[PDB]
Amino acid sequence: EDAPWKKIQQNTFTRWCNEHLKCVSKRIANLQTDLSDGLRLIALLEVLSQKKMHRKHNQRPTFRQMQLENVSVALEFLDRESIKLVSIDSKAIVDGNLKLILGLIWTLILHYSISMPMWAKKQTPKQRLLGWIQNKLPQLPITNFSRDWQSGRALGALVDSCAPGLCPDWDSWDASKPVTNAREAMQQADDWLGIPQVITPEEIVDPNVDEHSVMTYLSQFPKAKL
Repeated sequence: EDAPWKKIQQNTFTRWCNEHLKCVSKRIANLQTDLSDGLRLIALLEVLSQKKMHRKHNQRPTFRQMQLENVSVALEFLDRESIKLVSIDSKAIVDGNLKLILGLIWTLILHYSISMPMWAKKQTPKQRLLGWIQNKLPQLPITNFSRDWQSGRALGALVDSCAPGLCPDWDSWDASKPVTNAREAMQQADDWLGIPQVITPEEIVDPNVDEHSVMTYLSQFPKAKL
């Protein structure tokens, strides 16, 4: 983690998180520290499930035993809801294990933002979303969530697919201007489709952008049932 690209998933997951907590008045500044007492994790779970937790929690969790109980309430909720998790336990969150915490948020995005608004038992959520984009853009070979998006042009194309007239000249856009294109597209999706910029233009056309960051951004397109 010298290289500035390794930070993209973290940036993007965190903006994803804030987007869902912005109306219950919380925000994360640092995912490694700001979920450790369990309170913001609970705020997030409640907004995404549109439910309330099954039992009470420690509203003022001054010491670690209380923070572990809080986190164990988020985690049981998730068992209760049938969201399987990747090697997650309470101490992982309270102790600030960043790789496990990034993985938890990904499990959430994958479930709430991709798997749940798409209804295909033998169809993976990566596959559902791939298929949704391919259906909006039948004239583009769309096979991945990285290199296909690097020029900015598939973005123009998807946004215009969704609201024709927003990026009508996408196919004449200069692929040597990947940031300019990305920004033009993603602003038009911001302004006219409601799609927030949880990944930045610079980040989305980065040579080493990870697919999970890009899926996070794109998954907002059909959860907004376009």
